[PDB]
Amino acid sequence: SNIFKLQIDELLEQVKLKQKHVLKVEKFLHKLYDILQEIPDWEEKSLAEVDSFFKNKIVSVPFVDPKPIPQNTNYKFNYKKPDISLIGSFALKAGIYQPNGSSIDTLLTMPKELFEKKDFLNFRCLHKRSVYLAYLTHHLLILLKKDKLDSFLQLEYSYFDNDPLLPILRISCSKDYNFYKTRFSINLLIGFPYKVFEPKKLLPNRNCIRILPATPLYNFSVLSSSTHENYLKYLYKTKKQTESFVEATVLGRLWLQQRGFSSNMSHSGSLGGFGTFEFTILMAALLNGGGINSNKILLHGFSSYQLFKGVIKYLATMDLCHDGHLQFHSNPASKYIDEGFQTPTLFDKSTKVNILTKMTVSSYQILKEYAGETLRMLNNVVQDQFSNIFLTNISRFDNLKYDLCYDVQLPLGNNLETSLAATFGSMERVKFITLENFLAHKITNVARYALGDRIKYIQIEMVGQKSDFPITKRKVYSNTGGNHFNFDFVRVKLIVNPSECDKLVTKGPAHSETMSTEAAVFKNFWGIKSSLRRFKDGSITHCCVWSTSSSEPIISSIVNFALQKHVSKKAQISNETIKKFHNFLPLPNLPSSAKTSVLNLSSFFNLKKSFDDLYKIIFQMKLPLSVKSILPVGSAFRYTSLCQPVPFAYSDPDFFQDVILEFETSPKWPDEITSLEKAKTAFLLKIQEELSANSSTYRSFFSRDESIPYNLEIVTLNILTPEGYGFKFRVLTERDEILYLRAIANARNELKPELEATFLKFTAKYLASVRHTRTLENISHSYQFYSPVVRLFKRWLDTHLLLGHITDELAELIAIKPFVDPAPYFIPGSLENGFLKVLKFISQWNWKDDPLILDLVKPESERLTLAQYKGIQMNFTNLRNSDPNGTHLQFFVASKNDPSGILYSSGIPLPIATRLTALAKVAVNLLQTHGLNQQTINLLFTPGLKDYDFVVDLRTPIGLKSSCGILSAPSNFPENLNDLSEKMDPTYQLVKYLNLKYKNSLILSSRKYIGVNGGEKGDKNVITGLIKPLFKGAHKFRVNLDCNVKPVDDENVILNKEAIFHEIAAFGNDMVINFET
Amino acid sequence: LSLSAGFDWTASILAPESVADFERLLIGNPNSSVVWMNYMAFQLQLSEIEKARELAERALKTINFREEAEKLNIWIAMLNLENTFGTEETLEEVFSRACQYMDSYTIHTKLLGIYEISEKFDKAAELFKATAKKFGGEKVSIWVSWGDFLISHNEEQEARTILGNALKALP
Amino acid sequence: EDISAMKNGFIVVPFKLPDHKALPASLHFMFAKRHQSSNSNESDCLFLVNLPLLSNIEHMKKFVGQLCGKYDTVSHVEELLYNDEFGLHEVDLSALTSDLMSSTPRNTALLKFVDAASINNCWNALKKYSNLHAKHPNELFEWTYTTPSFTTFVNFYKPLDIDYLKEDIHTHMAIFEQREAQAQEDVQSSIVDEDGFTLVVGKNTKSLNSIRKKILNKIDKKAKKDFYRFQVRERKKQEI
Amino acid sequence: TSDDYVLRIFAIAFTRKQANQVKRHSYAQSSHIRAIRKVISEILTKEVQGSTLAQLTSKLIPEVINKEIENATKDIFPLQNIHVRKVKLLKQPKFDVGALMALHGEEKGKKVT
Ligand SMILES: Nc1ncnc2c1ncn2[C@@H]1O[C@H](COP(=O)(O)OP(=O)(O)OP(=O)(O)O)[C@@H](O)[C@H]1O
Ligand SMILES: [Mg+2]
Repeated sequence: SNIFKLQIDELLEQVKLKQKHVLKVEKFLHKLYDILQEIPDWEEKSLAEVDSFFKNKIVSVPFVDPKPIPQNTNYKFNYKKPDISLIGSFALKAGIYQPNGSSIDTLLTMPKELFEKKDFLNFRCLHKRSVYLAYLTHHLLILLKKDKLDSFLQLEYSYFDNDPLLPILRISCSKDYNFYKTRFSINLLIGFPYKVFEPKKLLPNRNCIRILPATPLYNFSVLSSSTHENYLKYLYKTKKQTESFVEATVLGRLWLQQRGFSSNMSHSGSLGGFGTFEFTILMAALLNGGGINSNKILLHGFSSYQLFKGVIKYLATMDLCHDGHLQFHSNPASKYIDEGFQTPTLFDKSTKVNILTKMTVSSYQILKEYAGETLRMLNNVVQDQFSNIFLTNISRFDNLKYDLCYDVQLPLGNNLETSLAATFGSMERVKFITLENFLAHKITNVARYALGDRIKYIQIEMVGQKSDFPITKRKVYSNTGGNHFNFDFVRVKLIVNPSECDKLVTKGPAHSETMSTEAAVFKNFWGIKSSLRRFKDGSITHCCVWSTSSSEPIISSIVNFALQKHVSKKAQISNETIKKFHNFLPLPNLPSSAKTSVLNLSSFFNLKKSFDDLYKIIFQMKLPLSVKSILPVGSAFRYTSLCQPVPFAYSDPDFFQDVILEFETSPKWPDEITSLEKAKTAFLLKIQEELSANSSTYRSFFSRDESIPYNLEIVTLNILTPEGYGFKFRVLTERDEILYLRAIANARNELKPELEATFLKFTAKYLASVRHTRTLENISHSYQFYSPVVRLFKRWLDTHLLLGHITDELAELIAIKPFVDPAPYFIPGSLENGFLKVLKFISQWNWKDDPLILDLVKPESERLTLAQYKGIQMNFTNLRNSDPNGTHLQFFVASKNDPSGILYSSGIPLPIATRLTALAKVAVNLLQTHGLNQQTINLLFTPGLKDYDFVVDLRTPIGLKSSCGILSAPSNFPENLNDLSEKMDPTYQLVKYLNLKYKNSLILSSRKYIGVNGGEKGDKNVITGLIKPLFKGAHKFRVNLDCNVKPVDDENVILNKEAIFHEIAAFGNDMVINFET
Repeated sequence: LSLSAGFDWTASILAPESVADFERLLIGNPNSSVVWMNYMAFQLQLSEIEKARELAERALKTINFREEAEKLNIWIAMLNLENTFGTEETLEEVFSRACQYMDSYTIHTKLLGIYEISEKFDKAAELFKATAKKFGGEKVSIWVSWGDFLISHNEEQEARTILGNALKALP
Repeated sequence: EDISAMKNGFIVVPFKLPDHKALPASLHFMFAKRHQSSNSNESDCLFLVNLPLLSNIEHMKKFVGQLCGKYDTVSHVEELLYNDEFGLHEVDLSALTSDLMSSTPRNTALLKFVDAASINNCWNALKKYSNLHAKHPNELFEWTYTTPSFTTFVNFYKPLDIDYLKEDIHTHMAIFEQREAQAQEDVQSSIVDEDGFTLVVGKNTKSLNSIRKKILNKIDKKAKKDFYRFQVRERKKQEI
Repeated sequence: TSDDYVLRIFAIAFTRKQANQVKRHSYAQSSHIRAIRKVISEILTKEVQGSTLAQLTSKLIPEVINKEIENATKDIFPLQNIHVRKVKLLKQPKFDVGALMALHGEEKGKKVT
């Protein structure tokens, strides 16, 4: 906790505004306040008279829509001096330094005498306010010219909290009174006096616009404008009572900003409505109660962390929209009512206002999940969470912050279609002041109803909406809008639910003799797509049926249909980003592959069943030792193999799934290492011999394995299952482990590190591998999208020639980071969302100074404890102490299955590691510069190939893409099993064998998966090289040089690049085609 | 177009006068004992004996195990390091550790020269007696090197005695 | 090209290289030196540096023969020692784990001859064969890069011969049981030193070597704080 | 288990007489019983911790566990009729439908009109 307190203080001082810039601003506004009092009074005017008065002036009255007409504007207008005042954060001295800039709110109270008691009807007051703002702007303009400040101050109108009904004047300073360096902008709020209109008549339920339907937004606009100083006085008291208020207020403001929240209006569509002011009020509501029993939830003695946590905990758990709300008094204890108003509510009974009218239900719902999300983080004790809570921005990319994004291009967008516009109607104008406010609600309702349980959180955003317009125009002007609609296009962002997202029916109400209300609306909503169906359960319910595709999710179809039917039949809904990513995933050559959803793992289940049949056979076979256990360890068993397994497609590298065979403990094993290997084979001979006789349908052959350095006697049995699958068998013996340890002990000291590497590979292949596949198999079930994203990620590595060195295991452990540690983001729920998060992590991950340690546990036992965690942390520090630069080891990936962390990341040359970081940085930078679009994503998946010193073009005789089961095909295994080679791609073994020879001089890389990344025929592959710096230059001749060189002088040689070209050319034989240097 | 990143070979994407310069040099020159010795000597000049020892262990591991000549330089530097700035115990530890890894007789020779250079003649005489007892029966050089030392220090009679012992032990 | 010898004594021995379609007079050079070592098996050898790819004895046999014809010298190459292209044979894991069945630079190998008359004859040719590049590079030899071993190495994905594998297991186990049987008797046979000390060998121990390895690998609680008059007296001293 | 299944196992074993034994009985001293009991507890703990419930039940059917116990306890005291007497399931994790389907190796209705 003490670490947290010091961290908080370090943050506060860093963001603390510099007091000199405070004085610079107070010097101005005080002088500005003199200007305002200079402004002369005015007499009563009619709308005709004021129109003439402003007819020729540069200033234009920014009237609110609908503009007053001569008939209804019989009431007059007049301007008097206001009661100037300063409100907002700067009043409470709780502001902070913002690089983008802050805002100084100055409230101008219109005198009461400029009102009638019934001015709160039919926009009467809003009109009176608009002109009064207009009169100030003109006279302020000339007086600004008189004092010669007009040189560096720019004047424009804008909307307060993006409220169209509340235009305001904004003062900003371009580059003595110049406050540009202060990065502040003054905003002149024209608010009404307190209690001018009976607040009872302005309650949300009532109506104030004659046309009856209620007008919560319009009611909020006037009533809030009349209550500004009151909330300043209320907040001011609390800051006195509790000494911890201000630093509590800043923290929330910091937290809110990172999550892309603000006090700006949300009904228009942008995410917001929960800003510092509301976060500030919500404490003052809690500091005077908060519970159902009205008991205090926050004490004035609470420190900064305690106040902050209480509010976050309050939002996370108690509900304010559907069931229950909080009411308090500014001027009486705060109490949580059970009854709910179905909208985010926080009354202020003293003032009869609802502070959360600007909050949308969709926005409010998301705010909880962030509240609930951090509250788990905040209670976390094992890992520090300060950096994630406060010092990380999730709102930079919507796609990282939202699983699926759809952009709907509405028709006729210089005014919107007449048909759609007629839907706006008079009634909804009263309910919804602007069309944008209305249309956002139309989209979210139908989008919310149609997707149903398929989604968790939905946001509808009016892209390209402005809020500030020049003084010469009355309302905002959009290039597409033409003053009609302040937006360009609407983007639908969704947080999908992986469990039910791919459900092929949308269930509905159950059938009954009389059509129920819930049943009726369902039939109306989906129309023809609606059908009444029966299942094999025996149930009869209305439901509509869709079709999966291996290109797009079912959601894409639903929203496309859903919007066009009700919103407008000319809408164009498109998500090309998601579609291309789905395509990049290899498509299996199985029946009905195109209709398979990427969340389907059925291809893997068939392989497991194929294993199970062989699994029974081995047990009942009689051997000198009983079979202790047969453990599958192959890639396809953990849903991480790149291309789905396909029957008989034996050209794929991952075709032969390894399986570990362990016999009962016996004391008779050979004591020597080679004899142990040959003992293990002898069983595989007997297993092979007996298997042939009892089940001649299967076929078998032997192959050597050389992964384990210097253990050259290991032999494996390959079993070819008639279902069309391959398995490799290897025997694990208890004596096997201790024989290595004996080898390290007896080795000379210089050689002990080398033997340790050999042991490291072994424990990676036999011992640790079993634990990995078990943990990754189970955990994948809760994280549905893990199998696709990790495969597509492995694809991405291969295109850039990295899977040759990055052991496949390291690929999974990196790819699972966004899932087990989603903070500050959400769990990936879509293929685009998951893959980028893997790239975002690698980009920002500093592997020399930060270790990566993962809690391979399902979502909330088997979590890491404090002692284990401090143990792994100590390992890294001990390691970096000996290896500060990280040359020998680059990636520290550890878990319970490997506390050491070096098992899955040893031997990677530093150049390759930097590339995975460098490429990740380049990728994310590209997304920031150019948004996710078809062109950008194509770049992500094409290899540069220019940085490598020399490029050798390599080609196979036959196209393998069919033989890899990759649908752009064999149906039985060849009779003579020697033929298996003739449809294989040996480049991966060529590179592996080359690297050893030129380990000290060259780093060669090649595409392991040729079928996927080898062109249309899957037969084009490339060997790219690199020369180490020492041998790039000339070197004196010595025996220990140990590299292929050419002479220049008596004791000088240079790398014989031309010779190395042949030796590469020798291996490929016919395969090598073209060389580049 | 394509995503392309320059191949970064000092992890930057993530004469020598500073730690950064020496560490930067070792990136491309892990097998050069001279760079390691220069970095070690830089720390010793900075009075960072504890750090200078720590670099020595890294040099012993980082240098390729085949580069015996480079390794021999590192161990010799450590022998000079402990002799000049260390105590008797730590020097013995490095010395005993040194004989474990490399040719045992050679390290006896190097520590013996180090004592003569440092003018620790009293310790130098003793280490001959240990060196000659272990290797005198096989190496004529130790006896000759002893006779040089005794003659150089004006002990002719002791040289005659050592020559008699040399004949007794040698084949 | 004018160079014929490195000043440290390594004679350059240039060759011409094959022609292949992918790369449309590229040369590969070897640096050789006479090797001197009292060890008999390493005697009569030629030390070599920067050997061509996958160079087995057969490749040399072609080369030494191609040298023999041009310079009418009789030289027979016996074998190629310490030829480990890929570092696969640095550490003999069999030797480390036990003594039974295994009693035991880079880019270089030792080239042994049958007799001294052969090696000096071959060396004198190597001096001549060096001079050619300065004068007549065109007659330089050609490394085939292809031999029966090369073909076997290339064919990575080849099933092993089940008939061969069974016979390898059979002889290997038959030897091991004999060695295991021979040792286990020696440990438990009443070993006696010359001075009448009987070694202590436990039951179930198998090899004298393991006994040696175990050896290499490998009052205060009974003292009473107050038993003698000085101890209590010392306790009396500290008590006051 | 590795699945967060908390389970209890009961293992039962009996002493036996050697081939050439002449004594009527084959009682084992308590020092052997506590030694054997310690080994049996270790083996059960090792297997279940290093396994899933689905994997664990795959161990029970061939009774490889009983064979492992016998070899471990062979040095201490010869035994017979070694069995896993019972397996109790105390607690279960949150139910995961996704796993349940995978262990067992969706479907459309028929238009009713
Ligand atoms: N939701 C709301 N309901 C009622 N009054 C509001 C609301 N939001 C703002 N106000 C009034 O507007 C004044 C200024 O609003 P604003 O949101 O800019 O305040 P702030 O907390 O100072 O902002 P900032 O985040 O820019 O520092 C507040 O002091 C309050 O008088
Ligand atoms: Mg503000």
